Amino acid sequence: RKVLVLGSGYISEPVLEYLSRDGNIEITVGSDMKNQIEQLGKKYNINPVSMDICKQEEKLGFLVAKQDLVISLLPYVLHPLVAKACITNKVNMVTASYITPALKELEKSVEDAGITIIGELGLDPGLDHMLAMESIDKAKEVGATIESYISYCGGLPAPEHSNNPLRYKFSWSPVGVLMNVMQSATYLLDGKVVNVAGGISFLDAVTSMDFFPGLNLEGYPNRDSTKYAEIYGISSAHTLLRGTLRYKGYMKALNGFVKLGLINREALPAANPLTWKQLLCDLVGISPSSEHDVLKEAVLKKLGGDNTQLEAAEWLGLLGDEQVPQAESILDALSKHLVMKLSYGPEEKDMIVMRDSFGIRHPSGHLEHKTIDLVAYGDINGFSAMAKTVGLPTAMAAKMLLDGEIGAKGLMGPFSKEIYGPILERIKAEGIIYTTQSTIKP
Amino acid sequence: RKVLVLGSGYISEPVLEYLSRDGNIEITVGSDMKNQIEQLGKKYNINPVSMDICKQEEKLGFLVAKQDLVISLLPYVLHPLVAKACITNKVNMVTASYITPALKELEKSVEDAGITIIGELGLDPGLDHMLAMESIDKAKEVGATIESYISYCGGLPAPEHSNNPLRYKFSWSPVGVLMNVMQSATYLLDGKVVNVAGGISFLDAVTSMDFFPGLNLEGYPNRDSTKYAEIYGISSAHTLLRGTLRYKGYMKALNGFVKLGLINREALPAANPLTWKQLLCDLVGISPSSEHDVLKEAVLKKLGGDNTQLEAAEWLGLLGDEQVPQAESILDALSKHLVMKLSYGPEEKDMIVMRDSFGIRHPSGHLEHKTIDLVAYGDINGFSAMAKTVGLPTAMAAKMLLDGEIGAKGLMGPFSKEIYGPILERIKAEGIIYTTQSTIKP
Repeated sequence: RKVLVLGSGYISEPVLEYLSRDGNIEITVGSDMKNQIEQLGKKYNINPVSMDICKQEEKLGFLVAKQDLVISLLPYVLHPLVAKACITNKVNMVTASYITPALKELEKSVEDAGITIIGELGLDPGLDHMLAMESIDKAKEVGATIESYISYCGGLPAPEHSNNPLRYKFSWSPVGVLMNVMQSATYLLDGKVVNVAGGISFLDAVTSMDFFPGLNLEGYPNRDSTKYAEIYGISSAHTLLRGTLRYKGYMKALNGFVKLGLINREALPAANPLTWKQLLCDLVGISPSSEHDVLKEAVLKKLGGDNTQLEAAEWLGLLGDEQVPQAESILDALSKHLVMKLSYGPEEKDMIVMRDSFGIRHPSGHLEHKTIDLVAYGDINGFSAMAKTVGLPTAMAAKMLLDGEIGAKGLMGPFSKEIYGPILERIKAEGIIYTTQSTIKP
Repeated sequence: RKVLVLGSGYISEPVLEYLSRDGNIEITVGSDMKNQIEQLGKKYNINPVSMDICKQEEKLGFLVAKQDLVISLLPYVLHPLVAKACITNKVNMVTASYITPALKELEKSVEDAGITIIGELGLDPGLDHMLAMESIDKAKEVGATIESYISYCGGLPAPEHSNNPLRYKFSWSPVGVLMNVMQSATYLLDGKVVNVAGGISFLDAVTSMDFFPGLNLEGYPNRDSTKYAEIYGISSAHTLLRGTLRYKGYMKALNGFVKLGLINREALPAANPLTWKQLLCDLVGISPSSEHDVLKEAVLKKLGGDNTQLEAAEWLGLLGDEQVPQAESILDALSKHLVMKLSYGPEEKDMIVMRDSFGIRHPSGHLEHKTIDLVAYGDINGFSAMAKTVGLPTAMAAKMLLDGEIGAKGLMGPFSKEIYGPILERIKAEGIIYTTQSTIKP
């Protein structure tokens, strides 16, 4: 009846809410942010502690030893430090993020210590693993094999808040999503490995997504889908694809930012402070002059007469006299500015959409086409759909370890029926429902 | 502390829920349906009564006299019978429907009796009156006049349940909505009166609605918009238009039903019972024969090679061996069949969308363009968005009469600030929020 929550950020609130329901558990919180933990301590009954992880490893060892379990909501680079302290004191751990190559090396030490460390919980990774292995295990129960697996996913505003140039509102820092456009995408399709080129030409891979006629969606592939054959155990499959969902026009607007030279890690140009109008003059080539002058230069740079991309920049105030926020690069300067202009208000709803699609070959010979829809909306006077889908799987898994339901030991994901079965059933009560459909056509 | 709710239908549940919160009020229910009032009596504490209105007018007079207020949730043709009983016994009334020409004749008798009768509450009519007069009164507070008023509105499935040929699910009987396609539409636009022809050519008036880029909507005008100049007191306006919202493809599918000859009140054709395949053979002209034969005849009748309309009929089972439900006409037979195929399940969400747009001329000379968005989703384990928007205004208005907030007397709508102000503020807490925006551009 004692837990440590390392991290006082976005995901912490729904985790603290779920754990402090019965009343028996005693929650401790450790963080860098002094302002966050005070505001967080007002809402929920917790023991506040202030500490850095990589500098104050001495007190972490003593603090972890007092607890029954340790929940890590920190950046994924810092998990080996938290994992090392857990194996020494013989305490269980749960994580809401990737099991990195660095964390994988400890697996021998974690098994010898005789403790449980559950990684890759949340939305992605997390629910995508659980929904996949539910259907795959159901197929293997009747001797069937997987031929295809297509999975698109996506967090975005509720339709009523989609009227802006990007059709988007940022939950956290845009640096991650903006840099994904420059990266490559790899997947398997009808036997052949397909490579997609990132950067300026990545817009060519964007396709229309019409499974909901009322919802105007687009889609494109993720970083890597070929690694999931080994993870789920479906190397017999001829198709393996994972994608992302957005409203139509999103990627064309980001394509406009790539043309102008805003998506890079070069430093900002050096009496009077720098403005956005002045920054775009430097990028195009002209001197800091009139607003109508740089307008003619900007539209010339943005392909032909692409007024849509020009008006998108004009709307955000990129051809304007506002001050550029201080940052270590041009990309970071844009990211801070987008958080200012396109963030969620107090009463505005977010939304999660997910679409799985399986091609199952039964031993009879026929082909089953199975599809799963998961949809969830944010609450007005409550938690967001993104906060719930990332927070609740990690929180539910922690309660299962304390109550003693998960018997397995070592380092692992949520791939076993012991883990995913109980979690998928409990998220229905929290307002995360998923429907299933199935048809046959050899 | 005593109320009679005449009607045990769709709207009754949220009305009974709202009124029985404090506990002081005693609710009585009168209805034709014996099964409904038993099931309704299980959930909420009520006094059940069974009676017909036009046959048992004797007991209605005695029953109404016992109460402080009478809520009528019956068909609008029966309001003069309920109104006549109210004026005799000197009791207040509220209605969730139109104030008809028949009910308007009693206005002299209602004023002499010295009681309040509030009509035209709900969604439409109801909230449309309240949202209109809120903005119009705010304009007249600063000496401004109304030049334009455009109002589109619409109840429909949540985007995730829009994957069917009509992109729709019916809350009640389709007879009303199907017959609106055959009727005309009239409105004012830039000084000139516009008439729109109903029936086969009504599809030409359908336009794209792009105020939410994420939501794929279409729109078309309502029956009559010219009567609203006198109601709101905006005869100076050069534009008056009210429309309906649907997902794209809805009206093209209904256009297909008009071509085949399904939208009419002719009787059904007369050992073996009638099937849908046999009915479409009679309508096209051929004899009851093979399925592929009538398929070639049906596509020939549906304009050129319109496979979309053909597949829509095939999906619903109109070229199939299912039995036709018993009804007094072909339109009624279709309506019953659509309720069977396209109704809401237990866990499926509905949705309400509304969009007002004002052109306000200030005495300075400038033009203010004001817009109001109202959006609401149905609850999973609760009431639908349609049930809430129709039920709660009538229920809230009833509580204001009992508590003694509405001082005005006679027959009236919800046009006064005394009525609409308190209701618009209280619906926010129930999950019906509306945002406002305003810009200037002479």
